[PDB]
Amino acid sequence: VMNLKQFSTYTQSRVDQYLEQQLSDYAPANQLHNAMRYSLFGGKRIRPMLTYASAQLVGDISSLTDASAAALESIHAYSLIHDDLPAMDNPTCHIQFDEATAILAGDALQTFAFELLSNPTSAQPELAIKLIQELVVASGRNGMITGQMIDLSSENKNISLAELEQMHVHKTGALIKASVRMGALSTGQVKPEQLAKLDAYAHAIGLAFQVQDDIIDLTNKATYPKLLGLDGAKALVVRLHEQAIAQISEFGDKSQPLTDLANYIID
Amino acid sequence: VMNLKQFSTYTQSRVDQYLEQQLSDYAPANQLHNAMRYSLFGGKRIRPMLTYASAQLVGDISSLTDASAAALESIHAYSLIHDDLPAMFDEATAILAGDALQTFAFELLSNPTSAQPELAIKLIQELVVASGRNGMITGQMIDLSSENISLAELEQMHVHKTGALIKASVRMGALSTGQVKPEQLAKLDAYAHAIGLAFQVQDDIIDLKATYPKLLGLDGAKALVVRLHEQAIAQISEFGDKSQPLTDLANYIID
Ligand SMILES: [Cl-]
Repeated sequence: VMNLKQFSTYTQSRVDQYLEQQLSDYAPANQLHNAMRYSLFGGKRIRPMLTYASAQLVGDISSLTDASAAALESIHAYSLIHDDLPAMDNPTCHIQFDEATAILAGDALQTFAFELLSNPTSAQPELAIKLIQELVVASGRNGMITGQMIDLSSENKNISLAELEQMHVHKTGALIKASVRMGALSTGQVKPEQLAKLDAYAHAIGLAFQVQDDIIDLTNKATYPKLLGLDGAKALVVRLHEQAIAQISEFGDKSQPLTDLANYIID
Repeated sequence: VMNLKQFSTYTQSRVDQYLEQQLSDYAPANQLHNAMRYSLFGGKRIRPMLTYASAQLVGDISSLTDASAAALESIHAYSLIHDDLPAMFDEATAILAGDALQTFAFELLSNPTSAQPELAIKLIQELVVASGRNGMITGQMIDLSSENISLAELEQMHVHKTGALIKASVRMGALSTGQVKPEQLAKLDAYAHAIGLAFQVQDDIIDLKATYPKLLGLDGAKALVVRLHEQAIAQISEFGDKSQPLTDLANYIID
């Protein structure tokens, strides 16, 4: 089994080459592709890493694992471009190009995610449809976008711990969960019990990194240290970390990447 | 048997009720859903109409025809929101609503049906090719990187920006029946190509920088439109009365 250094190198190289190959040349789209590529290519590929790690846990990395990892990275990349837009937050894609270009590159990166998952080379349509459903629920009104919406609508108010958790679970939690769920599903071998453990793993890790982030900033608006005290936020990170690892303990050596990734993502 | 007014009323109420029902309630998304619904509802619903009409040409309207018509309308609706942005509620909401309407189009197509998943994947592929880097978005990008171009360049822009979704509508409609044959798709492609071009020529004529009337004269351009409309009809007339909706739609898209 790969240690974290090797596993991150392997999966980053793997998803990067695959994205490059699938983003096929198309002359009318030259300008569009330039902007798309500028955004897809830095970043640490956390979501691809989780996807490949989960596939490895329960079976073997497959063509649909590549499609999932790449689709998830495309969704993530699109969300970052649209998030840097002046109307939201604020060299970014709209700085290097313009705002109009960044908007279209984001839109196209979303469509590319679905292109990745519906490639004709796949002969597993029922599984592809399932992965598409997974991505839809994580990325749209049931997930990521609703989280961004909540974040925007909450910027003047001070929200409760429950509201803060709800916001993060949608805004960043859902795609993290889609990563482990889709990875495992893409093997064609995952059992419902394994998927439930991965759910809980992902939930814990997703929240823990947001809590840890607020703790890091500490060294107006709602944060975990303000809601729980610095001590309470630190304890929560430790508890979530322990919970995440406990969910995958019974898998043995195959769980090492997910264990290593827990520490890395959290910090 | 149905006339256009009737077909329009039938399809618009049908796609609107399907959209409303499929956009299921979800409390955390309340604000987002408000924005989406505000965008999803006026409009002529040309793409749904083409989808249902194309399904009727070759077979029976099915639940996948509904998903298709609704998915196409959500793509079109998101594209209008993003098109209206200053760079081209409030601005941040509009961006998110557009993004969510795109995801909702894929929700619609991937929702459980009785149909084979192979067909659902095909429909998704058609929507992808029409909407993304291979179609609509590249059309919009070309339009941006253009503010003096030739007819050929203008044509290319329109074929992507507008033509691709029109073609997707007729292709997805027929495919969604589960009964389309390849030669029928080739005919629908030719129909879409003809009406799409006729629309652009007519769009140059109305208005009276490369244009069709500059090339051919006003009479020459008018003649070409009548010709393209006839070509579009010629692709579908062999289906008899089943071709009525697409026939009426051709008369109507060309104004
Ligand atoms: Cl299905």
